[PDB]
Amino acid sequence: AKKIGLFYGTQTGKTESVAEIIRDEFGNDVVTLHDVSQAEVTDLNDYQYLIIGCPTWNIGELQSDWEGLYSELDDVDFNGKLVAYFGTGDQIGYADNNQDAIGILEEKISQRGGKTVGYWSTDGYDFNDSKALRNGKFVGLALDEDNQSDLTDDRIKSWVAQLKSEFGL
Repeated sequence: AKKIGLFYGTQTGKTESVAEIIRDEFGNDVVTLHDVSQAEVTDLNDYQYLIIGCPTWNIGELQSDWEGLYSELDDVDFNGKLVAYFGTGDQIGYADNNQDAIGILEEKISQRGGKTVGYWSTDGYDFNDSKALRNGKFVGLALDEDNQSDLTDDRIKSWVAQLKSEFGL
């Protein structure tokens, strides 16, 4: 049943416990992160829903990839699963959306079998959800030294809505 997880291969960020926010966002309790790196990728292998941050840096049209040192969902033989990516931030990687016939599917999990989300295309938010779950409610703020600013406050609710959207609105 429902059991989304988040597996990455890089540090976190400058946020407290986003995993908590996203967790409270998803509504349910479905929150399986790779935090248990001490385990096997089989964990996510059991589930057909994971979240990624950024793609790896391995180019090649034939000969290039020699070997690696990690066990990410990208490795698992994922089949027709849902994969939610961080989304956008500040970059551009031209590539065929998806609807196109050219080349061999074999290349990545995303193309292997399933759907991948990342972009946000609002249209209608007249739903109003409320996943009453034991957690707590406490609003606040804090002036961060850094100058740069952060995204909206309903961002998590957005991205989350995005994942839940594609995943299974």
